[PDB]
Amino acid sequence: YGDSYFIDTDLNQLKEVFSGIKNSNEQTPEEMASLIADLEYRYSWDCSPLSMFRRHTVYLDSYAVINDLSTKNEGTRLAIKALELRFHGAKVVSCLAEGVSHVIIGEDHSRVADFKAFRRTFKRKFKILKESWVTDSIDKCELQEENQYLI
Amino acid sequence: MERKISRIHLVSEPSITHFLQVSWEKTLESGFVITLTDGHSAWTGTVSESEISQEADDMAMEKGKYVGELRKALLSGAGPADVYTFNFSKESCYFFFEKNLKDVSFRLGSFNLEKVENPAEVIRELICYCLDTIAENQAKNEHLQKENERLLRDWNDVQGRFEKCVSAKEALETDLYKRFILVLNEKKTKIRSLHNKLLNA
Amino acid sequence: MERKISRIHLVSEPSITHFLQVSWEKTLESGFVITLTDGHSAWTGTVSESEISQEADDMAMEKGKYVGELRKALLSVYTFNFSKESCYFFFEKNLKDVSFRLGSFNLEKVENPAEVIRELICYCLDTIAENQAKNEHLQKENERLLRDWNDVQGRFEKCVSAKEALETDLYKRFILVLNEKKTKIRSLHNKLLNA
Repeated sequence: YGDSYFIDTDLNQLKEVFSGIKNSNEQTPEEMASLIADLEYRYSWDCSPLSMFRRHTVYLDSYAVINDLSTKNEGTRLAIKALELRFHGAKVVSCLAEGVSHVIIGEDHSRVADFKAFRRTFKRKFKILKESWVTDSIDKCELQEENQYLI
Repeated sequence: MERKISRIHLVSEPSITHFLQVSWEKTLESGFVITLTDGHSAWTGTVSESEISQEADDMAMEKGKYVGELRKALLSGAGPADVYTFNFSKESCYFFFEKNLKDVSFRLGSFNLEKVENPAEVIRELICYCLDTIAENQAKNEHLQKENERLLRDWNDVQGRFEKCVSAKEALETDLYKRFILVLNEKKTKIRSLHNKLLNA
Repeated sequence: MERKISRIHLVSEPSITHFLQVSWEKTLESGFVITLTDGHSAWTGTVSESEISQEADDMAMEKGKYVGELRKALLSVYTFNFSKESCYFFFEKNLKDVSFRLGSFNLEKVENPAEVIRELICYCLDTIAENQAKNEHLQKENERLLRDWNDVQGRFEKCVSAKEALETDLYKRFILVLNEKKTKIRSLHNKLLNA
């Protein structure tokens, strides 16, 4: 590439080299999000307040129904919660999955009981986090805490 | 549904004046039922196609929307701005409204009403249309204003999140550039040291 | 204040329901006017306290509930029985261990029976101003809000996706050149070992 062999740190050189290096999406945004978080752990870049949920997919109750695609709450902020999750790499699923530990309820937070029931179904239990847990995921541009709300 | 009471003051009796609360029958060319109430009393009636045709022809009108004129006369889909003299002579038990067409107050209606058995029934009809009124032109504000609050809060949320995301994308570009170039130049410095000690090896 | 129709349903005559268009003046015991109608004949009664206020002072004025009693008594609940002939409205209060009387509303009648009806037609007009047209007003409000939200959510999707793609591509190029650097350093370390 355009990168040399015996040069120390700066900023413009990487811009030039990355211009020289290819621009291709070798990996999918979710898989490469996981790899981005892996390299973030490897070089302690996960402390970046920009993307740290990049490893684990995070369920969202972006809908009037749980684990179903039968609806979509328009005029709401639920797909907005999904984008807030995805901004840190928290991959959004409309159906609860066993690979999910963070769960954000819709605008109304009465869906906790079904979430607990699915925690009984889904062995890797997920904490029942309100909407603000993901509104502040970008509002403060920083991941919120699972302990902030119901477990 | 919108049984709009055309508030008309009779030129015969403005004090005990009649209020055209009709229930138009569909396919007005086939006929309809004229119901009229002055509150103190009431006068319902029936209009046949003979009266419909005579009133259509009164305004020198041919092959058109006179049925629409009757629709706008009976229950007044348009307000009182539609200039029909809804003068019912309760003394004559004959209802007639006139459309001022071709510079003449041509007879738009001549409806032979009949005295109601008891005005109380049509008064109950009037006060249930009154509930439909109570749900007609300035209270579903609450409804789409519940929606308005939802959209205001969500739009402000999204505006903040989008601003923070574009700022975060630029910050991610610059900080990733810094981090990656740090890693590469540290590898290059390790290469420098390794080559130097290879020269010593 | 303006005579507002509070429709009431008599237990004696529920068919032709009444309309206690009560223009209460700041109280119900020291000056009020009640215009009662059944929707047909208007007993517009410019009533005084010489007919009801003594009901307070003659029948054990205790200390539990009176204002609410008379307030609910002017709406649709007790045995509302308005006498058409005497223009007098009365009803019986029911409670524990005793059933008192509450209202002796001698609601006078004016010569015009359509007064309350024409007022109820002004009422059909504003009640008619109670759902859809100012729905349309606050609906252009929530529709400009809806378009704002839709555009900003579209650009929110775009900015999140652009951030993700930028991070992805930067990390791809970094991975490639870092593999270059790692291969170089490993080969150089091997050359160190050989020498």
